[PDB]
Amino acid sequence: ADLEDNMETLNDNLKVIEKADNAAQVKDALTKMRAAALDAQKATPPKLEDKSPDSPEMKDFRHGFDILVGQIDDALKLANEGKVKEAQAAAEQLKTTRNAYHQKYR
Ligand code: HEM
Repeated sequence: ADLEDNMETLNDNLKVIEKADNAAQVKDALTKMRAAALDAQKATPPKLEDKSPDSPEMKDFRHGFDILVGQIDDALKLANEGKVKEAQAAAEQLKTTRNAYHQKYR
C-alpha cells in the first residue's frame, strides 16, 4: 500500500481501539496498525524525496516506525493478558509518536 493509505489505516484502527469493548477488537486493531506501520516504513515521504535513501533524515523517518511498532507491541502484550483498559490507555502514547514524527516529516 502507499504511504497515504497506510496512514489512513493507522487512523482507522486508533479510533477502533478508543471505542473498543473487548480484547479481540483491541488486539485485531493493534495487529493491523503494526502491519501498516511496517508497510509505511519502506516509503519515501514527499518532504524527503530529494534526500538520499540512506541519509540520516531517512534513517530517522524509518526509526519513527520502529518506535511505533515497539509501542504497539507493548499495548498488544497488555491486551493479550486481559488488561484491556490498560492497553487502551497505553495506545494513547502512539499519539505522542504521531505528533513528534508528523512535526518533522508531514
Ligand atoms: C498512530 C500513529 C499515526 C497516525 C494515526 C497517523 C495518521 C496519519 C494521517 C491520517 C495522515 C494523513 C493522510 C492520509 O492518510 O490520507 C498522515 C500523514 C503522514 N504521516 Fe502519519 N500517522 C501516524 C504516525 C506517523 C509516523 C510515526 C510517521 C513517520 C515516521 C508518519 C508520517 C507521515 C507522513 C510523512 C505523512 C504525509 C504523507 C503524504 O503527504 O503523502 N506518521 N498520518
